[PDB]
Amino acid sequence: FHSFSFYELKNVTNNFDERPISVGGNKMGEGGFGVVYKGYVNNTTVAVKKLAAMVDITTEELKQQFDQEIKVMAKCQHENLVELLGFSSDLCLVYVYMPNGSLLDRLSCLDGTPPLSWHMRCKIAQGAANGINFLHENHHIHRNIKSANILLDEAFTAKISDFGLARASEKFAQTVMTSRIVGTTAYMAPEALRGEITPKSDIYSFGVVLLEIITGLPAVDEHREPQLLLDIKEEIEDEEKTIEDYIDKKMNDADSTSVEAMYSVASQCLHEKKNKRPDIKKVQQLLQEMT
Ligand SMILES: CC[C@@H]1[C@H](F)C(=O)N[C@@H]1COc1nccc2cc(C(N)=O)c(OC)cc12
Repeated sequence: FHSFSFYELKNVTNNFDERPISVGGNKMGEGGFGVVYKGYVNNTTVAVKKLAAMVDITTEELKQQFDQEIKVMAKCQHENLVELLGFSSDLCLVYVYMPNGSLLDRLSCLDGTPPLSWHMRCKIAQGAANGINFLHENHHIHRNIKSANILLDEAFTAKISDFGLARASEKFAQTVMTSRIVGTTAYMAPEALRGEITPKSDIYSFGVVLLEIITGLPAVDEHREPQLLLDIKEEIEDEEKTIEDYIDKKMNDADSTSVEAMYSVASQCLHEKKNKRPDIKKVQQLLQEMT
């Protein structure tokens, strides 16, 4: 990886211009642990993520995720993984530019982009599953699978991002002692919330992403019934509603059999008991057969 000086990263991002792209600024996105800026360097467009405490998190904790991202990215290069180009040590990571942003942005139709077709959503789901299969074959657990961590290039190819929490070893990691767990709780499996590290947790989180794809709704919304998206599984199983009641209205090309087929996959991924979920290879097979 290339070691960029901090000052030249400041230059190429128009002095880290935090105005949106619309008004001629460089801000592309924001999360709990940083802001992502569009940059121009070496006759190319790049993305620069500058780490910062936007939510409650310490400097030492951010430095750990910075070092972990670089260690994992050095071992993991794949069609369905975002490519790290370099770094600078504030702490900056530099990536290949993804012009179609995150899956979350595109499902919300941010900045008046047109809705994703059913067929495009199926191909993105397949791409993301192939990304997770690479990681699991190479004995990695992502630990932060969500629509904001699925990026889209010129061809709408799915690229998994954010490897700051990724681990190379399985753990039970539960005692009567107080502990600190990091993650996005709206996407997290029961055993993941309690602190267990297993690839079976990545399957559950993928299940939540499949529901976002079907419904076009965010994983959590305070001003909604239900607030958690994964709760609709019970609503449908109790025959109180159907999947048809939750399908994204903005889709016109979603045949019932194909949508029913994807919900069944999502339902299996969202089993409370981790041993009762399909493995990633079974998820790949099922997605391929219905598309
Ligand atoms: C701090 C924000 C977090 C974190 F960055 C992440 O992995 N997911 C979140 C959203 O991030 C992004 N949102 C919109 C657009 C984004 C374009 C790029 C890009 N390479 O062009 C990007 O690269 C990494 C991240 C982008």
